[PDB]
Amino acid sequence: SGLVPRGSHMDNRIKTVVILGGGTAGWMTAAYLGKALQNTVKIVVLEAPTIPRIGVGEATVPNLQRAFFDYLGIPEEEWMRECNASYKMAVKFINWRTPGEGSPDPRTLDDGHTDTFHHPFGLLPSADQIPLSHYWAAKRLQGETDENFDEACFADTAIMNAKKAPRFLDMRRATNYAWHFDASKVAAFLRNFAVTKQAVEHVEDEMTEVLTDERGFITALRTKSGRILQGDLFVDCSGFRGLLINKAMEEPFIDMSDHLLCNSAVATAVPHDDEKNGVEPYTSSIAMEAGWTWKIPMLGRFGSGHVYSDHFATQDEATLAFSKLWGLDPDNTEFNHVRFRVGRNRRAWVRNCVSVGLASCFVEPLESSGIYFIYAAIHMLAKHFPDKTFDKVLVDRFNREIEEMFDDTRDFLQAHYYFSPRVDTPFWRANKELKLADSIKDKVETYRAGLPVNLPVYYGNFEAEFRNFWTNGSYYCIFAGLGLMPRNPLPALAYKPQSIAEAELLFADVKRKGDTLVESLPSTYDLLRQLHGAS
Amino acid sequence: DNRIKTVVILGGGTAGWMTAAYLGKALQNTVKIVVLEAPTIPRIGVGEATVPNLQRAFFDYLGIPEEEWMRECNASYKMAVKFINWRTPGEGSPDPRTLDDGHTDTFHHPFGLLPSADQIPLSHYWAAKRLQGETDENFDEACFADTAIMNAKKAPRFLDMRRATNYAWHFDASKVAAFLRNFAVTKQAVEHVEDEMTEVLTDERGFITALRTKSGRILQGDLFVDCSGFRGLLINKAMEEPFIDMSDHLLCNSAVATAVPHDDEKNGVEPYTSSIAMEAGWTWKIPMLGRFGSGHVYSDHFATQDEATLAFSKLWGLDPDNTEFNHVRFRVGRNRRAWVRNCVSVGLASCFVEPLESSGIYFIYAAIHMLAKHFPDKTFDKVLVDRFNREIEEMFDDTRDFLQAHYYFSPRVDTPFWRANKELKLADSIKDKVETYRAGLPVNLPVTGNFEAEFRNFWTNGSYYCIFAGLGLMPRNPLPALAYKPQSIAEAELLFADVKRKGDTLVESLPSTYDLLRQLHGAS
Ligand SMILES: Cc1cc2nc3c(=O)[nH]c(=O)nc-3n(C[C@H](O)[C@H](O)[C@H](O)COP(=O)(O)OP(=O)(O)OC[C@H]3O[C@@H](n4cnc5c(N)ncnc54)[C@H](O)[C@@H]3O)c2cc1C
Ligand SMILES: Nc1ncnc2c1ncn2[C@@H]1O[C@H](COP(=O)(O)O)[C@@H](O)[C@H]1O
Repeated sequence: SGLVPRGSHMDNRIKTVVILGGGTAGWMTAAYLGKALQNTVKIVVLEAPTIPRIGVGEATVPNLQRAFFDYLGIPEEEWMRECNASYKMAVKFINWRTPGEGSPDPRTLDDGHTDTFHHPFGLLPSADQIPLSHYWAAKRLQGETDENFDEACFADTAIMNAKKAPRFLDMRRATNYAWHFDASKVAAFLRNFAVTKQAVEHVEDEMTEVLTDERGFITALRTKSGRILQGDLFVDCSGFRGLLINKAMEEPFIDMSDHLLCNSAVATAVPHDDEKNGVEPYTSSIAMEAGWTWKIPMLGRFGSGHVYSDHFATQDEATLAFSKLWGLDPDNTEFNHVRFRVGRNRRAWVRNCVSVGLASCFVEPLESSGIYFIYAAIHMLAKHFPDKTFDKVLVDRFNREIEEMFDDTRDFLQAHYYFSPRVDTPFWRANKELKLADSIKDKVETYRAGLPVNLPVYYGNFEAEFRNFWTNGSYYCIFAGLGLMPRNPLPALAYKPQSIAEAELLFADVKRKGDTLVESLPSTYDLLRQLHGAS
Repeated sequence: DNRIKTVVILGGGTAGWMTAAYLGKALQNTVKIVVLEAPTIPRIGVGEATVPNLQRAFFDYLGIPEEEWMRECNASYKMAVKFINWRTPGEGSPDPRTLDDGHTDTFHHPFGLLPSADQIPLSHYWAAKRLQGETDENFDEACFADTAIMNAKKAPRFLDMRRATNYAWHFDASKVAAFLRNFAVTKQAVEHVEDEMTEVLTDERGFITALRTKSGRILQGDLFVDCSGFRGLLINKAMEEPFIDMSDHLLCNSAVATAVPHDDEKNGVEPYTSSIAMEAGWTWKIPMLGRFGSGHVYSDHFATQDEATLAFSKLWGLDPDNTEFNHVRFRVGRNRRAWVRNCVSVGLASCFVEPLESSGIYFIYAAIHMLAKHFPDKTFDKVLVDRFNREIEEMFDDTRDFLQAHYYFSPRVDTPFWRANKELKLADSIKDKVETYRAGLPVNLPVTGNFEAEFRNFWTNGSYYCIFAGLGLMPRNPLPALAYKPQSIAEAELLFADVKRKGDTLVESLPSTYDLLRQLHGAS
């Protein structure tokens, strides 16, 4: 019945981790595992210079510093300075409610206001344990305000309208934000960090064969040059082709193109006159006839790309509309054309093969969840990091975290499409026939009764976030943005005169703060120039 | 105006007056609240224990400072449940038996937060050493300063009333009910009707419209809260909502209880609830100034009332016939639905488990919190009702499963009761958590209001380690990540030394619980 200590070592650890791929997923994995495993494991990154990375992935969500760069011990300003980073206070939705061609300029709604709505990262304040969203919704439904949700509930909206920064020049925080950054530069930065600070071995070669033992565990990757890179654990960061998880380990990908329709992008970088126009401290999502277009500003240039369904537009149609949007020469612009899959691996980790980044789960880039899926998956791999016994429970629990995180974001993205009121194109009409997951259906039913959807709540904190990342405030942004309202106000508010009065002060606070900050904050342009030392 | 105009609460006691006080506060004089409570004078001296969120989730909403309510119900401090003789055979004793290693058969379930190193809780660094042969120390002693404090009977606050540790409360239930009744009536304009309900009036849609009283008064209402206790006069009897008997999860179904005068001068006051294993259940000890509440919780399938009574008496050396005993037969389980139509059940009327981890009051204020969140209008939106019910089910089943683990993993085989616990099917949720635990992974890492979210997964990693590791269930192997983390292991060694030192530092400088209570209660 007594505890029996396990033998005097006998070392049963993983000795070598091989990472296939040198995109952001590859080098993020290499940097983080390098930090996590304290020089007890050899880490090798195998990447083919000859096979281009996806060349996109430039907007983020606000937990990137807390969940990833903080673990590496890299302060915010330091990495920002190496990847021409900028500030993202929101995704701003343009022309999602009105029909017609793609235009960067908002059309006019029937109410006279521009067809824009923001999804900011600011926390919503509460009165009497009820978020400001609900007091707004009550007023809107009771015919007591005409005001838009984003305008009433976040000072951030005013700040973004004026293109001011989320920090003062003394670098005091004015609001919550996430980042824009140059994806190529981030990767190079993390590669240099991994190689020079975390002892990672960088092999520049192309995998041509995955070698397995009799039990079907990977033992090595054979390369075109004739190398055999032996390893105990393999991380598939090969991108969409999923060379280890899908091809060698034969793990099915779960196609969820019945949930979300976009599957293609045409992308480019657009030089930009920041002196003239300033810099928008937000990502724009510009609705198109057969999808949408991102705009991701940084100093000197904006990343842009038209995400579309190739069932509803050809590459040429897409490229034409994308080119017209910015006045690009279609014969003279350098376009990156990509096909993406939508869904997840049945299991993200099988045998000794862990998928991370585009080789694992993906939804379209509309709320910038790709990089988030990488560092969340990496965090979870470190937490469930195996030895050579590969305990099936570690594997299972990792897989369950990936599933939950994926499902949580998929729900949120489904909300963007299924409640669009556009019916002008086959694409917008097909988004009203989506296969809706039970869990988003349940959330909509909760929202429609006037109740909060996932009220908000430190590593225990940020990691729990992965299972329920998109909170009440974000759901209000998108539902209320698109025009979906509760059937009626939250009934409890009808009994709470004092609480309603309290929220009136919160509403007045949003106005006052917005006004103060628009006056006092620097332009995004001026703050970037200070930060990056271009002045 | 489709709002609720009148809420009628059937029953007083803690459930009724907690509901009245909180809804009084929540509804801002926009609703008439009535409590219908049978005179039933003879309220005794019933010790009850709680969990740490009582102040933040309940009294803070009412605007009542901790010390104010404590001074009105002879409250004391609970830093843990201490489990005595849960691992060794024989008759009850207040004194712990010796395990084979020479340690007392004691283990604590404190409310302290476990520190972490490198995003890994201390529990896991302890488990690794324990499994690897490198420490003989018990989890509670290694990982909580609180254990040293409780062993010395020191208080969770300094005399200046600054905090040393997390804690919950002991209190006299009758007195808290009186305090709350006075608050509800005098400050929140609740009406106290002292009468017996004789009839529940319902319409053809099965909605309650009024309660008729013995005096002849008809109490019309729009929403009815059933705080009538185990009889569930509204939810079960009038609405015919079925009760789900969960005696296939937990065997205890009865209690015999008394209040025991205590010599605080001689013995000090323990800042914890004791859970003292018996042949056919367990006995609680809930100290307050001058007396401890005590109750033998038992299965009447394994002991008769008389047998339990005698064993209870023997435990404390009481004269059976010269002792005032309260006997109760419990209902263990929950309603199929807590809220049906315009009837919301709260307290024993809704759900119940034995007080092994002090769940009773928690289920009340969680339900109240959720009713005010989901508070309806006269349309009774079925979504509001459904979401309430979901919260209740999940909160209840979660606690029921935590409790089942206390019994399922006891190594005792000495009596039919202790063998019978291991013949029950282990709940699915605990099967899952045990599997997670046995791989060396954390179980429900803590998140720190959405102290609201606390209700859905209330018991966190520290609490599962306390019960599993306390009873002798260990992980199969250390967390594998630890073998790759020499620097983190070194960091955790500093944390273990930190715990030992807090223990010594605090034990030296804290007041006795007795001395702190005498100051708090203004004894002279
Ligand atoms: C259009 C689009 C827009 C997106 N926008 C965003 C956004 O705004 N925000 C966000 O957070 N995420 C976004 N994402 C997701 C994001 O791009 C990715 O998560 C991120 O770039 C990581 O990609 P990856 O490293 O998994 O794959 P890739 O960049 O495809 O890299 C794969 C690597 O595998 C290597 N490889 C392949 N085969 C071999 C072989 N045989 N031998 C050796 N090496 C090999 C390749 O050479 C390459 O180095 C977007 C995705 C798409 C498609
Ligand atoms: N028929 C009744 N009329 C009024 N109050 C009642 C009735 N039955 C029980 N109660 C009350 O419900 C509360 C809880 O009851 P119990 O838990 O059975 O002591 C007490 O305040 C009882 O007096």
